[PDB]
Amino acid sequence: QGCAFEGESCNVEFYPCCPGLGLTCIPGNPDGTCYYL
Repeated sequence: QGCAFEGESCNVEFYPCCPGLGLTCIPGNPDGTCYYL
């Protein structure tokens, strides 16, 4: 649990972006968009 794709809205409190790939939720608080680093 806690895997979001690019362009999707993820929360940095329980359901963050997808790890291992390199995504980042912007702003993320409470939730942001998962962008590739």
